[PDB]
Parts: sequence; C-alpha cells; structure tokens
Amino acid sequence: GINHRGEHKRKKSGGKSVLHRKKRNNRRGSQMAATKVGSTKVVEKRARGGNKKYKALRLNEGEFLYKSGNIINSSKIIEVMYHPTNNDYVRTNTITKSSVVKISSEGIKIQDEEDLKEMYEKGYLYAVINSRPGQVGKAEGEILQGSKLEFYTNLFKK
Amino acid sequence: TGGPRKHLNRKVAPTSWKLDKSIGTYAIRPHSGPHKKDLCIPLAYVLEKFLEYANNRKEIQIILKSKNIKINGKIIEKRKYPVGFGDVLSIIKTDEHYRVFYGVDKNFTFIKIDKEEANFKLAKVTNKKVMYENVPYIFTNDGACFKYCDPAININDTVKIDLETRLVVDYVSFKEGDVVFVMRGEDTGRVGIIKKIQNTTVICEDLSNKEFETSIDSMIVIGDNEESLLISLPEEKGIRLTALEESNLKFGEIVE
Amino acid sequence: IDTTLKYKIFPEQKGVSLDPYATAEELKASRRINEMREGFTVPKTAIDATYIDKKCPFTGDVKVTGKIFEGVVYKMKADKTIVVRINRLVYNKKYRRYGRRHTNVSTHMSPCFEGLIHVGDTVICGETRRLSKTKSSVVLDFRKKSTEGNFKRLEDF
RNA sequence: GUAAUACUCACUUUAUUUAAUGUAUUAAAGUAUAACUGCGUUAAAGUGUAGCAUAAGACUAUACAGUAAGAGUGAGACCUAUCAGCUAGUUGUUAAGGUAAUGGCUUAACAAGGCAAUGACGGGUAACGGUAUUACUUUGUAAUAUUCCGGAGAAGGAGCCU
Ligand SMILES: [Mg+2]
Ligand SMILES: [Mg+2]
Ligand SMILES: [Mg+2]
Ligand SMILES: [Mg+2]
Repeated sequence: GINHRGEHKRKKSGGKSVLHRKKRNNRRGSQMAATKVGSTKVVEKRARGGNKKYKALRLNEGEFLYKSGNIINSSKIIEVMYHPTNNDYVRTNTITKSSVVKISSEGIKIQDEEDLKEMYEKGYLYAVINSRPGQVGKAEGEILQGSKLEFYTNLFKK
Repeated sequence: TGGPRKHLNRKVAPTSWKLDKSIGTYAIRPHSGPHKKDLCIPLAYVLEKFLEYANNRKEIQIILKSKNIKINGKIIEKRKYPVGFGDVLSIIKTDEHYRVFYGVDKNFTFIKIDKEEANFKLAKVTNKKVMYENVPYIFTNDGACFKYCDPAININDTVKIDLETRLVVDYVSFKEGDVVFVMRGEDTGRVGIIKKIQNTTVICEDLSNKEFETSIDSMIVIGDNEESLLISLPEEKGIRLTALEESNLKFGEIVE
Repeated sequence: IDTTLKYKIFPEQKGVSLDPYATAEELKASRRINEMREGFTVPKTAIDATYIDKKCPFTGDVKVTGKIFEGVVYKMKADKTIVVRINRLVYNKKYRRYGRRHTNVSTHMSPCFEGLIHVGDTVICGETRRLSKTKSSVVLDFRKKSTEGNFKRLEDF
C-alpha cells in the first residue's frame, strides 16, 4: 500500500530513473493515526515477527511529572495551545509529540512560585508531551517551569 | 528467495570434511549449535568415514538409538548434531574416548585419550560483565554462562570445565612465554611459544624455532609453561615442515 | 536562550537535566562534550559556545565509524553543507599509463568553524551513518592553503 | 526486463528483526466446534435444518551465543556529438507522521540550491552479471546459454489474508 523504498526518486544529477522489480513486503507502511481527546480507546497492532504495537485513537488522563518536587500524578487534558509543524492541529485537537497542552490542577500539589500562582487560582496548568502517542500508546510529559515557560508563551495565540 | 536455504552442495562443501567430490550431489547441512560454521562437522560423517563403524544409513540408527554415544557426557540420538572443536566424545561400551582437534594438514582428526583426561574440557573466555542483582558472570566461546568465579580471571584467559558438575575448576592466565594452539587462519594446527604480544596479533615461535604472526582471536593458550602441558599433544606436535624439507627428505640434502 | 539559530522547540540537550530556575554559569558547566578518536582534539569553540545542533559530532548524537578521507573544498553557498572535491589516479593495463578522475562529496559542516575555512584549503573528514539523501560524512579538521611562492615585502621577511 | 540501485571486492550497522538449536534466569473451577445419528437439496460444481448434541485443544516473560535476512559508504565495467546544457520533491534547514530500523521515505513552513567536454542530459543493444574452464600470446587479448555462486519472472498489470 504505502512503501518506503528509494528506487523511484531521481538521481543526484537530475536524470530519470527506471525500476526493475515489483513491490516488496520488507518496506511496508501504514496511514497516520491522529490521537484525539475524548473517551479512552486503544487498539493493538501486529508488527514483523510478533512484537505487538499499541496505537491510541482517543486519549484521556495522561501522566505528567512535577520537576521541582519530583512526584508524578495524573491529570485531565483540556485544550492544546501550540503545535510546531502544522498550525491546523489546534482547531482539530490532535495530540502528537512535543505539543503543549492545558491540564487540570486538582490533584496536583504545587509549591509557592510567582509564575504558577495566578493560574493555580483557576483550574489550569501547562504541560508538554514527550512520548510518541501513536506507537507507545500513552502520553507522558513535564510541567512547564521557569524560563521554559518564557519561551513557549511568546508563541501563543494572544 | 523469500526465506532460508535448506539444501547444501557438495562442491561448496568444506575440504576439511575429507569428502569425495565424486558421484554425490548434495551434502548434509548441519544444525545450528554452539560452535561456528567452520569448526563444526556433522555426526553422521564421523561414524561413517573417520571412524569405521557403519556402512549405510540403517546401521547409523542402530548405534545411535542404542544410546552408547556420549558427547560431552550427554547421550544424543540425532544424526545432524554438530561436533565442534575440543569436545570429548565417548562410547559407554568399550571405554573408548577421543579428543577432537585438527591435524597438521587442515583436516579433522580423532586422538584416543585416557580416562583421567576424559573428565575435563578446555575453553576460552571472550566477555565478562555483572548481571542482574549484582552477580558476576563470565561468557565463554561456546555460549555457556558461569558465575561466582575467581576475580583473577580476565577477558582473554582460558578455563578448565569439569564437564560433570559444570563448574569452573582451574584457569590459565594470558601472558608471554606460554605454549599456544591455533585453530583458524591460513596456519592451522601450529603449536608455539609466545615471544611478543601485540595489540591485535601475537609474535610466536615454533618448536622448530620458526616465526609466524596470527591474530589473537584465532589462538587458544593451552598452558602457561612448557612443563605444564595441560592436554596431550598430537603425534606430529603441529610442526608442519616446509616444502623445501619435504624436497630434502625425498632425494637427500644438497651436498655443497 | 541564544538567537544564533532560529528555533521551533526548546533548545536543550538530550539526557542533560537540571533544576528549572538555573543560572547562566550553572547551565554552562553542564554541557556534555562527546569523546573522540585518537589524533583529533575537540576545538575551543565547541565548549564556550551555546549552540545546539543535532548533527554536530562535538556535543551531539552522531558517532563516527569507518574510514577517513581528505579533499579540497569547492563551494560554500548553502547552510551547513560544503562540497569536497577528491582527486585520484587510475591505472590502465594495456597502454601502461595513468588517468585523472574526480568526485564530488557533500559533507556536513559543524557550527564551530565559522570564519576560518575559506575556498581552496584542505579538510580532513570522517564517514558516519546516513544523514540525508546525499549527506553521509562530517568535517573534522582543516589546514590552511599553502603559501609557497608569493610576493613578500621586507616586513614579511 | 534491467548499462546500474543488479554483480564483485574492501569497510559499517551503539541504526535492526529471527520459529526449529546450545547454555542459563524467571512463573504457574468455568467456556465452543468436529467426526457420529437422523431429515433433505440441485444438470453439474457444492452446500442446509435438528439431537440444551457429544470429544482431545485453547483461554509465562527475558538474556548471551549460533544460523538466516534487511539497510548503508566508496571503487570498477559495450557502441553513439547527425545527442551541449540539464534538473523543480529537484538540493538544503527546522518540525512531525510511519517503519523492526538510518534516510525527501511522506507532509507543513522557509530558502535557492544540485550536476556537467575527467562527456551531464538523451538514443541503440540481434545486453542477466561474475566464475570454474578453453584458445592465442613476449608486459596481455577473445569467447564463457554449458560446472558453481548471485539477481528477476510464472498470459499482462494491480491489491491482499495466514
Ligand atoms: Mg452442529
Ligand atoms: Mg511541501
Ligand atoms: Mg557471461
Ligand atoms: Mg506460455
């Protein structure tokens, strides 16, 4: 269906290329699975020689880590704020790797810092994903603190 | 070719199997095992060609199913079992024991040994690291794992396997001035005294005081000293005289 | 943190983690420098600088394995790519003479060497795994263009 | 069919998967369908409804060797100028998806790069590549469907299950 071969592309000089064999099963691809937000759902895959893969169609209640106090706690996922490569994913609410989100601060026990205090009055905090959702099958990430919060907030919608 | 190969051809067979390149077309492709592809031979050729105990395929099953064949102290009934380097095979009947290493002309030989040598076995360490729950381990060439050994045994030193309790008993370290045995390369079956150890090769001395250089992976030290001699040597002792002296013994030496 | 390289993601290195409220010198002493093969030193600009590159072998991920070749630079127009020209000689058995052949190899340039390397001087490279469609090696060291015969004044003596 | 991505040789794979083999580590009551018995169907090829129908079976995980395979880098190889300019996913940067895995392998955004008289880009072949082996020789030429190793296809094309 979808191949990853290299025999079809042009040469370094720009001349055309010619094929001599059919499509092999060794280089075999799949379509994109866009992980949405909703009620949870996980389907299984079969890879080469056993080795089962997990893909997540609709994800909820991802895990996150507090960097200062060094504890890990679960939270809900509300909205997406920024996506690096394509800016259309923010209106469709798809979660991929390295895309910042907005999480509930209910179970989280935060320390007293100047920056997080004003958002902690409301329910929301910020986090950034660090795991492949479509292949591992679950999201994990870090909570934004310090100058890392200064970098992303210049890129927000405003 | 979408998968593995299962048929082997007699012309690409190794010449060290001493087969005839006559009327046959196919040869036995042996099983996967602990030894490499070069140092292994099938078992069904040993009972037919080198040892002479059977004539055809029927008499092979008779000796094997009677459970007298004992390789490394274990009974085996499969004809495709690979016999490697250095292992001791024996028959339970008649108390016959053999050690397997190469001759002088790159061929397999079988040398009758004693029951005091029939117990143990020699191998060479290749790798060592500490496994789970803080337990040390030492890995040999054939793939056996061994734990809780002496800390004076290094990565390249040889061991002595008891073969019945499967415990490391004795070891010989790696240094200069040791007797050595080689098993691969263009020079096989040479027995030599170490003179200089380089980082990748070893500069050695034959019993006929010659010289040859050989990589470190292809050798196995059998004794630290000449007086040690942990195993029994072959009859030629691996001297492998040159073609000049083979031309000298036929017609006499050139008088000058 | 540095604006020498335009970013779309937070510029940190892999595996090097610390407290978020961190000073400039505390960030500076935690930069991980890779280890190299013999005969090669890490440059001075690999340590004091603040850039983060995925493909530079000093403070990076790519490990160089294999042979080492040489050449002369040809072009420096694009970003982090240079074209190295390699000359050699082939032997013809019938006429018993030699011919001259040439190749072009595009290699990856680290951001350490910026104003030094010009057009017309040697570069010592090293082959790695594949990095692009046409990019497979990495610049390691350079020498200046030789000055054998040129006009020298008395102050040049 | 393919003038090189195929083949030969020298290197890398910390960038990867492996049933059957060897040595070791670990863990341990309930629930279908067949064959059978019995009613049938159509020119043929095959198929249906019952007997709460009824059996054996199914609901541990990893290391290191060992075989097998995938993926890269570089060098070599027929005739033609009445074929002198060619290339736009084409060359590079950042980011993501996908694969067992490196990689414009695919997609967004930006930039203008990449190759050539040391022959690019085109056209032809009554072109499967090496090799064991034959001739003729003063530094080597010519044949090699034929023995063996390697690659591709099952009227022509495409797609997929186990
Ligand atoms: Mg039934
Ligand atoms: Mg595009
Ligand atoms: Mg031919
Ligand atoms: Mg036909």
